Amino acid sequence: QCVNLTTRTQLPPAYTNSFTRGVYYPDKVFRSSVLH
Amino acid sequence: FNCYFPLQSYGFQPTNGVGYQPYRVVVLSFELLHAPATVCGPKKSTNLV
Ligand SMILES: *[C@@H]1O[C@H](CO)[C@@H](O)[C@H](O)[C@H]1NC(C)=O
Repeated sequence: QCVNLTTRTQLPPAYTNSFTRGVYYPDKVFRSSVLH
Repeated sequence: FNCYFPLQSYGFQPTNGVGYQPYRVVVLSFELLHAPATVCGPKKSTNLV
């Protein structure tokens, strides 16, 4: 439960960049062959 | 000083005037076209043409 991992070692908060990530269908409304 | 207890109670007595008579208020909320509606009245569906 509250037991710490022994060999676990902390790491600094490194950062990474994403390319197309974060794109999704806004809602149940469908569109095709258009630019909205 | 500068300290007040915010929690208070509404006085309810059956002999109080209409101003103090408690009114149960149910606020009806809804969302429009944000999802398929699963709540619809008993309106019988018809055939498709
Ligand atoms: C791990 O050790 C820290 C420091 O003693 C403690 O605060 C924490 O509750 C322990 N448990 C975990 C898994 O973090």
